[PDB]
Amino acid sequence: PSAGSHHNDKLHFKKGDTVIVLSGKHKGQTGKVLLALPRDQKVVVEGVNVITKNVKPSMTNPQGGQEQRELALHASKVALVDPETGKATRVRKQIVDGKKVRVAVASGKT
Amino acid sequence: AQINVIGQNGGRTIELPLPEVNSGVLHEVVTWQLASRRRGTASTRTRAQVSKTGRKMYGQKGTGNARHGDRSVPTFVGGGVAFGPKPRSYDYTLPRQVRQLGLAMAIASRQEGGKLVAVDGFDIADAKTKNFISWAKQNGLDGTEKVLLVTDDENTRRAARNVSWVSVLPVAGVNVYDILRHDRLVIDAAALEIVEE
Amino acid sequence: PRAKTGIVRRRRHKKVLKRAKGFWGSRSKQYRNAFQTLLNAATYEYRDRRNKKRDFRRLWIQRINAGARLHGMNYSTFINGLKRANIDLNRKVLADIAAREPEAFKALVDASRNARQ
Amino acid sequence: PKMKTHKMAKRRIKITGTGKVMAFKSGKRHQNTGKSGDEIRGKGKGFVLAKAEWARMKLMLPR
Amino acid sequence: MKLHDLKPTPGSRKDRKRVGRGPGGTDKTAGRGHKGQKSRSGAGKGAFFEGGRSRLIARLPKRGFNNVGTTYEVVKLSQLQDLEDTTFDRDTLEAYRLVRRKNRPVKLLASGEISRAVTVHVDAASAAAIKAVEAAG
RNA sequence: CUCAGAAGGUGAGAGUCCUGUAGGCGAACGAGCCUGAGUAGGUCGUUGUUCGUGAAACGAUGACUGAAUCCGCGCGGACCACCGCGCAAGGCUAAAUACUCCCAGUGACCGAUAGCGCAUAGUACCGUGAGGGAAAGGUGAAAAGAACCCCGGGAGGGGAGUGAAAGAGAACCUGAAACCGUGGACUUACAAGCAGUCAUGGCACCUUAUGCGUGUUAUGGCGUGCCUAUUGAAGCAUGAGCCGGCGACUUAGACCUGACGUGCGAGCUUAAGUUGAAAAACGGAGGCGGAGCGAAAGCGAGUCCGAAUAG
RNA sequence: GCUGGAGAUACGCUUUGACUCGGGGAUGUCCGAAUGGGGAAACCCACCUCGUAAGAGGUAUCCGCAAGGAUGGGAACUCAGGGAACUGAAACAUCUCAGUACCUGAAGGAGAAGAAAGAGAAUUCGAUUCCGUUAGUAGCGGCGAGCGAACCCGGAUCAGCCCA
Ligand SMILES: [Mg+2]
Ligand SMILES: [Mg+2]
Ligand SMILES: [Mg+2]
Ligand SMILES: [Mg+2]
Ligand SMILES: [Mg+2]
Ligand SMILES: [Mg+2]
Ligand SMILES: [Mg+2]
Ligand SMILES: [Mg+2]
Ligand SMILES: [Mg+2]
Ligand SMILES: [Mg+2]
Ligand SMILES: [Mg+2]
Ligand SMILES: [Mg+2]
Ligand SMILES: [Mg+2]
Ligand SMILES: [Mg+2]
Ligand SMILES: [Mg+2]
Ligand SMILES: [Mg+2]
Ligand SMILES: [Mg+2]
Ligand SMILES: [Mg+2]
Ligand SMILES: [Mg+2]
Ligand SMILES: [Mg+2]
Ligand SMILES: [Mg+2]
Ligand SMILES: [Mg+2]
Ligand SMILES: [Mg+2]
Ligand SMILES: [Mg+2]
Ligand SMILES: [Mg+2]
Ligand SMILES: [Mg+2]
Ligand SMILES: [Mg+2]
Ligand SMILES: [Mg+2]
Ligand SMILES: [Mg+2]
Ligand SMILES: [Mg+2]
Ligand SMILES: [Mg+2]
Ligand SMILES: [Mg+2]
Ligand SMILES: [Mg+2]
Ligand SMILES: [Mg+2]
Ligand SMILES: [Mg+2]
Ligand SMILES: [Mg+2]
Ligand SMILES: [Mg+2]
Ligand SMILES: [Mg+2]
Ligand SMILES: [Mg+2]
Ligand SMILES: [Mg+2]
Ligand SMILES: [Mg+2]
Ligand SMILES: [Mg+2]
Ligand SMILES: [Mg+2]
Ligand SMILES: [Mg+2]
Ligand SMILES: [Mg+2]
Ligand SMILES: [Mg+2]
Ligand SMILES: [Mg+2]
Ligand SMILES: [Mg+2]
Ligand SMILES: [Mg+2]
Repeated sequence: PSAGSHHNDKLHFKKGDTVIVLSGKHKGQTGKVLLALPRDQKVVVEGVNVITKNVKPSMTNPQGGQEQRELALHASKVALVDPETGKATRVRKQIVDGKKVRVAVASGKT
Repeated sequence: AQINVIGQNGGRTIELPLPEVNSGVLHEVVTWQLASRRRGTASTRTRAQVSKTGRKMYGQKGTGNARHGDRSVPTFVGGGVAFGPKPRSYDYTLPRQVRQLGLAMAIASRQEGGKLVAVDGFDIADAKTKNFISWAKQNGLDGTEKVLLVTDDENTRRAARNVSWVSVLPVAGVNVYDILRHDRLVIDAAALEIVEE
Repeated sequence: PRAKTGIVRRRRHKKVLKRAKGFWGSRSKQYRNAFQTLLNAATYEYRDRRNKKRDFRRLWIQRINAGARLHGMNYSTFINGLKRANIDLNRKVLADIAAREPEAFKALVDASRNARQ
Repeated sequence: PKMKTHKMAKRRIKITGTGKVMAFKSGKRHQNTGKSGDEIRGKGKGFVLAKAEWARMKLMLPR
Repeated sequence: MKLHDLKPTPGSRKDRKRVGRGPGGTDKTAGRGHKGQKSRSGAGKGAFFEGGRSRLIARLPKRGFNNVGTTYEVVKLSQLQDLEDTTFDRDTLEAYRLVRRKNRPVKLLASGEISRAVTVHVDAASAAAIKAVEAAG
């Protein structure tokens, strides 16, 4: 059945990080990474929004409503930023948290 | 019968046979060349004898149906194929004199318009491709024509990034197909005319 | 490589079915019966292309001696007498149309009656 | 492959140069002695007519 | 050159007989005439009275010499024709057999050719032109 | 930019957005005087090897028998002598060889009647059993998978809303044909019919299209389905309900013999394999011309019969 | 980040490094060579020792004193004992299909074979195997249908060692 993501199941960003869409609608928009889904390659962000009319199941709501909620994307929001736009990024060095590498583009860290 | 390029010079001469490229000589060499590489990988299970199906379905006579006897046959959906492809060879030994004659006509047909001879080395800094692009641009190799290259030093080929450019071979890798496939031929001037025998 | 029938059969078939047009019943909607009808239609076509010329010959003849008998002649007689008169060589088509313009066919009748006395 | 039929070997065929087929002379070959002197003498030709093609394919190399 | 403009020599390539395939040529029966002509073929040098049935006169063995007509031998211009194992002659059927010179034409000249055997008259025409021939001894 | 243009992914086709052997690094600790007796030999029955009892050697044996040992013993295709090659009756032995359950890469292979039987199932189903044995794919880029409203018990539908699109709505890509229907044009209730074809009139429409047709129709002429099999088929002789898809002159081998074409040309070419493969080169073992006549010896532009004359 | 396919809500786990990946250990009911005994496979019945019981361990035959080894399984391949007919011969006995199919035994990642009482006609070679070639040659044959070598020569690979 088609198989899942081919990106070696590797997300290019954490759930913490700020990020910007670089394609489709919402290109240029930015937000925090509210949900990362590496194996399915999917990214929750406060950018994309969608009005999900959950079907009324009277589950405390006899008549149903229409919630406004953000609908996830994938490796099309671009990674972290720093000179105010998306960037390719590189593994760095040790810090006072010396067990860690950070990131940079043509610049500093994230 | 043709000259040289940068690393040195030469004024080189050698006899060139009349090309029968559009003639069957070059056409035969190309066809033998493509056919020689064929993978013969056609195995259909087609023969009635490997379809994996039974014995003798019903009554030879008097059932009111059609006649058939087993379910493994080309008339049956699901059965075998008559005359399906099988794995096989395609390769053959084209006569040797025609091999060398073809390759010579190949070189020749290129001397009649635009062949080029790399004179005992090009200057390419380290192995960087960018300096190959500069070198070829200064030898008139625009960005346009698809070009073939033959040499022996590792580095000069290690600017072998075909970019609509730079199909690459060493010595003895030459073949009628690969040169006839490209426009200009940047033949390596050295053994390019070290005469045989 | 496989090379299944794909597009080809349907296209020949549609060519026949479009030749069918107003063919009654299956003759115009099922392929095999349309094809077979067109075999016999070939027969009829070529032979009628011949026949139509016998047909119009017959019709002009009918009209010509109808006019010839309007004046007391007949096709045998009128055609021969015209033939005897410095060979007129009007076609049988053309003699009919002069059976739509009576005053002339009349004089042709008097002329044939001449070269015959 | 394409073996030649060994029955044709020492059997009255042979291949003349120029491609013609040999044969021997048969009738009254053995078991007959009220046959005339020339008749017993009459064996040894092998020119033989419209059979040749098959006799040839009987022997690939002239064994 | 123009790989699209490669052209096979006209002639040479010729199309296969596609057999079944229409009353445009070689229709129902596939060039076979309505017959006791049916798949599983069987016979090639046989009818039933056979008539390749004439009698046989039989020897088993044979042995024969490699042939060297002196005509080519004499116009050679390089005389004293003792062959190294490789050169000129025996390319067909070389090393498996012995040599024998024979009196095919002449040109007259001196020449000492050392074949393994020879015709009586090659000695006639060789020694007549002051020319030894060394049959192996 | 490029030692990195292999490839996939991403709202349609990305060298530089993602994942990436071009290159580079990498583990706790994990794989790699003697020398063979119930023997050799033999007779009977048999058999392997090109070995069909053939002049049948030799090996191998089932029954019975049964030796020598270095001036010794086995063999050289009945057998003998000479000449020549070996040392049985004790054992072990890598590698070049075969195969594909399994794994990786590749393809003038397939792509949903194809391809394995299976886009997965030896399942459902059939058989007491051994055993046999299916078909079956597709919303959208993203569920944003349709809250709410209407007719209906529901099913189903019509709106609204999401979406580029609902001409994608879960009986969810395209969506042919047979087959069933609705509406409209032209038409048919005195008529005999392989259903068409030619001809002409009428009516209707004008986007490869106003002499031009196109569709339909009335009347006239003409007219014995198709295929197979046959002396001879409309045949009351075979076959077929209809449409769609599957469906039959191929592949092989240094085989043979012809035609055409190409390279060399009195000469022409390699095979197994070796080395290199983003490609080929090498490799004369061998094969074919080159001399024929004969049963064969053999002789040889000659050769056979035969005591020289004849073929 | 995870909380298997699963597209499901709830309980949660995880910088003390989860999850996933590479490697080892440990647990591993009952049946199955099955093997304590029986048995209609996954079940029914015991006995011996240790143990507070709960629980743990032993209990088949065949080689061995003993260590230890064998039972079974495995696509195709290998060797071996056994071994068809259809079919061709335009009928059919010899012959062919063919030592093919199939059964059975033994084994391994291969096996087989192997170190001249030979091949063979040069007083040449020098274990075995496999490929090319000789060659449809030499031969075999109701001398019918048909079956069919080897030596030389070219290559892959190449060792010979122990006994009475
Ligand atoms: Mg019926
Ligand atoms: Mg199939
Ligand atoms: Mg006429
Ligand atoms: Mg062979
Ligand atoms: Mg002869
Ligand atoms: Mg034709
Ligand atoms: Mg027939
Ligand atoms: Mg058959
Ligand atoms: Mg761009
Ligand atoms: Mg014995
Ligand atoms: Mg015996
Ligand atoms: Mg016999
Ligand atoms: Mg003897
Ligand atoms: Mg014996
Ligand atoms: Mg002897
Ligand atoms: Mg001994
Ligand atoms: Mg395809
Ligand atoms: Mg299928
Ligand atoms: Mg289907
Ligand atoms: Mg049942
Ligand atoms: Mg059952
Ligand atoms: Mg989907
Ligand atoms: Mg409702
Ligand atoms: Mg509803
Ligand atoms: Mg709709
Ligand atoms: Mg649709
Ligand atoms: Mg449906
Ligand atoms: Mg519905
Ligand atoms: Mg529904
Ligand atoms: Mg789509
Ligand atoms: Mg659809
Ligand atoms: Mg109505
Ligand atoms: Mg209607
Ligand atoms: Mg009426
Ligand atoms: Mg009518
Ligand atoms: Mg009859
Ligand atoms: Mg009739
Ligand atoms: Mg009837
Ligand atoms: Mg009928
Ligand atoms: Mg019927
Ligand atoms: Mg050959
Ligand atoms: Mg999931
Ligand atoms: Mg038990
Ligand atoms: Mg036990
Ligand atoms: Mg038991
Ligand atoms: Mg028979
Ligand atoms: Mg077995
Ligand atoms: Mg076993
Ligand atoms: Mg050898």
